[PDB]
Amino acid sequence: HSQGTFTSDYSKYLDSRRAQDFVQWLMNT
Amino acid sequence: HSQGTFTSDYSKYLDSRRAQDFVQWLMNT
Amino acid sequence: HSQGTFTSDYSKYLDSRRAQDFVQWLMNT
Amino acid sequence: HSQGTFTSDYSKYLDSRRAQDFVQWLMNT
Amino acid sequence: HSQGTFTSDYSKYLDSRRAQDFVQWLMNT
Amino acid sequence: HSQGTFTSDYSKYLDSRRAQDFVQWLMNT
Amino acid sequence: HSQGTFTSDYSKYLDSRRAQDFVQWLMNT
Amino acid sequence: HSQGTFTSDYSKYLDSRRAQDFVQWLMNT
Amino acid sequence: HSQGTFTSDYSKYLDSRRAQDFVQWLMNT
Amino acid sequence: HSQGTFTSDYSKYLDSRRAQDFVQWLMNT
Amino acid sequence: HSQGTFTSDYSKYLDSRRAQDFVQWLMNT
Amino acid sequence: HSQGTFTSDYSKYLDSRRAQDFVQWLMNT
Amino acid sequence: HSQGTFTSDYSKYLDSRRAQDFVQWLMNT
Amino acid sequence: HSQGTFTSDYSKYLDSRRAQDFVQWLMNT
Amino acid sequence: HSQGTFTSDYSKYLDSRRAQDFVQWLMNT
Amino acid sequence: HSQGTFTSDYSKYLDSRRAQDFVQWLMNT
Amino acid sequence: HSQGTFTSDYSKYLDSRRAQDFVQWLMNT
Amino acid sequence: HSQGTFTSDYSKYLDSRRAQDFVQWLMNT
Amino acid sequence: HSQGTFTSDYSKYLDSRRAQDFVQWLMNT
Amino acid sequence: HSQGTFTSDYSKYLDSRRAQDFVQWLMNT
Amino acid sequence: HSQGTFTSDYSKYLDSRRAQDFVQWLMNT
Amino acid sequence: HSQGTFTSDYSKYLDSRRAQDFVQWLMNT
Repeated sequence: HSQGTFTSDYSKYLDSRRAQDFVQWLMNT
Repeated sequence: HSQGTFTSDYSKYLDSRRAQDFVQWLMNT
Repeated sequence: HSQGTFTSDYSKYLDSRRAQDFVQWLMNT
Repeated sequence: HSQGTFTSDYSKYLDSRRAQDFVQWLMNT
Repeated sequence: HSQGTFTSDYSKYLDSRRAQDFVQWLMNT
Repeated sequence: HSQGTFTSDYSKYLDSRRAQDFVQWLMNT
Repeated sequence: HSQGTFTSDYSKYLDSRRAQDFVQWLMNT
Repeated sequence: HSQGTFTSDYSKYLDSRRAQDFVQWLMNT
Repeated sequence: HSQGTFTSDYSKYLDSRRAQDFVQWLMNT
Repeated sequence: HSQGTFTSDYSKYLDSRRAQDFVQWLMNT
Repeated sequence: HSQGTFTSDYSKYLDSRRAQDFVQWLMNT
Repeated sequence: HSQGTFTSDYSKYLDSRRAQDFVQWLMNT
Repeated sequence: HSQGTFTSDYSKYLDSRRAQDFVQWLMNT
Repeated sequence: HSQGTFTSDYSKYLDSRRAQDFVQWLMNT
Repeated sequence: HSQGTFTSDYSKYLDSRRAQDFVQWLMNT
Repeated sequence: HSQGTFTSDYSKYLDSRRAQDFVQWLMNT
Repeated sequence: HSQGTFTSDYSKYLDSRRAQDFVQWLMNT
Repeated sequence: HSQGTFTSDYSKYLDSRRAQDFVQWLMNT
Repeated sequence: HSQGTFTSDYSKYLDSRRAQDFVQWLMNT
Repeated sequence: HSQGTFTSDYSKYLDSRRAQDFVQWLMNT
Repeated sequence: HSQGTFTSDYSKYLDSRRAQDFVQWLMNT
Repeated sequence: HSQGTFTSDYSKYLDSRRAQDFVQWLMNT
C-alpha cells in the first residue's frame, strides 16, 4: 500500500437527482 | 498492493437521473 | 497485486437516465 | 496477479438510457 | 494470473438505448 | 493463466438499440 | 492456459439493432 | 501507506437533490 | 502514513437538498 | 491449452440488423 | 489442445440482415 | 472570441534562472 | 474564434536554466 | 477557426537545461 | 479550419538537456 | 481544412539529450 | 484537405540520445 | 486530398541512439 | 489523391541504433 | 491517384542495428 | 493510377542487423 | 496503371543478417 490510493463511494438514491457542477481552468507559462 | 489503486463504487437509483458536469483545461508551455 | 489496479462498479437503475459530461484538454510543449 | 488489472461492471436497466459523454485532447511536443 | 487482465461485464436492458460517446486525440512528437 | 487475458460479456436486449461511438487518433514521430 | 486468451459473448435481441462505431488511426515513424 | 491517500464517502438520500457548484480559475505566468 | 492524506465524510439526508456554492479566482504574474 | 485461444459467440436476432463499423490504419517505418 | 484454436459461432436470424464492415491497412518498412 | 481566453508570454533571459514556487491545497466537503 | 483559445510563447535562453515548481491538490466530495 | 485552438512555441537554448516541474491531483466524488 | 487545432514548435539546442516533468491524476466517480 | 489538425515540429540537437517525462491517470465511473 | 491531418517532423542529431517517456491510463465505465 | 493524411519525417543521426518509450491503456465498457 | 495517404521517411545512420518502444492496449465492450 | 497510397522509405546504415518494438492489442465486442 | 498503391524501399547495410519486432491482435465479434 | 500496384526493393548487404519478425492474428465473427 506504499503508493496505494484507495477510493470507496457507496451511493443509494430514491427518486433523486445528482448535479455535480465543476468549472476548472489551469494554464501555466 | 505496493502500486495498487483500488476503486469501488456501488450505485442504485429508483426513478433517478445523474448529471456529473466537468470542464477541465490544462496547457503547460 | 504489486501493480494491481482493481476497479469494481455495480449499477442498477429503474426508469433512469445517466448523463456523465466530461470536457478535458491537455497540450504540453 | 502481479500486473493483474481486474475490472468488473454489472449493469441492469429497466426502460433506461445511458449517455456517457467524453471529450479528450492530448498533444505533447 | 501474473499478467492476467480479467474483464467481466453483465448487461440486461428492457426497452433501452446505450450511447457511449468517446472522442480521443493523442499525437506525440 | 500467466499471460491469460479473459474477457466475458453477457448481452440481452428487448426492443433495444446499442450505439458505441469511438474516435481515436495516435501518431508518434 | 499459459498464453490462453478466452473470449465469451452471449447475444440475444428481440426487434433490435446494434451499431458499434469505431474509428482508429495509428502511424509510427 | 507512505504515499497512501485514502478517501471514503458514504451517501444515502431519500427524495433528495445534490447541487455542488464549483468555479475555479488558476493562470500562473 | 508519512504523506498520508485521509479524508472521511458520512452523509445521510431524508427529504433534503445540498447547495455548496464556491467561487474562486487565482492569477499570479 | 498452452497456446489455446478459445472464442465462443452465440447469436439470436428476431427482425434485427447488425452494423459493426470498423476503420483501422497502421503503418510503421 | 496445446496449439488448439477452438472457434464456435451459432447464428439464427428471422427476417434479418447482417452488415459486418471492416477496413484494415498494414504496411511495415 | 465569445469564450476566447487569449494568453501571450514573451521570454528572453541571458545567463538567468527562473524559480516559480507555488503551493496550493483545496479540499471542499 | 468563438471558442478559440490562442496561446503563444516565445523562448530564448543563453546559458540558462528554467525551474517552474507547481504543487496542486483538489479533492471535492 | 470557430473551435480553433492555436498553440505556437519557439524554443532556442545554448548550453541550457529546462526543468518544468508539475504536480496535479483531482478526484471528484 | 472550423475544428482546426494547429500546433507548431521549433526546437534547436546546442549541448543541451530537456527535462519536462509532469504528474497528473484524475478520477471522477 | 474544416477538421484539419496540422502539427509541425522541427528538431536539431548537437551533443544533446531529450527527456520528456509524462504521467497521466484518468478513470471515470 | 477537409479531413486532412498533415504531420511533418524533421530530425537531425549529432552524438545525441532521445528519451520520450509517456505513461497513459484511461478506463471509462 | 479531401481525406488525405500526409506524414513526412526526415531522420539523420551520427553515432546516435533513439529511445521512444510509450505506454498506453484504453478499456471502455 | 481524394483518399490518398502519402507517407515518406528518409533514414541514414552511421554507427547508430534505433529503439522505438510502443505498448498499446484497446478493448471496447 | 484517387485511392493512391504512396509509401517511400530510403535506408542506409553503416555498422548499425534497427530495433522497432511494437505491441498492439485490439478486441471489440 | 486510380487505385495504384506504389511502394519503394532502397536498403544498403554494411556489417548490419535489422530487427523489426511486431505483435498485432485483432478479434471483432 | 488503373489498378497497378508497383513494388520495388533494392537490397545489398556485406556480412549482414536480416530478421523481420511479424506476428498477426485476425478472427472476425
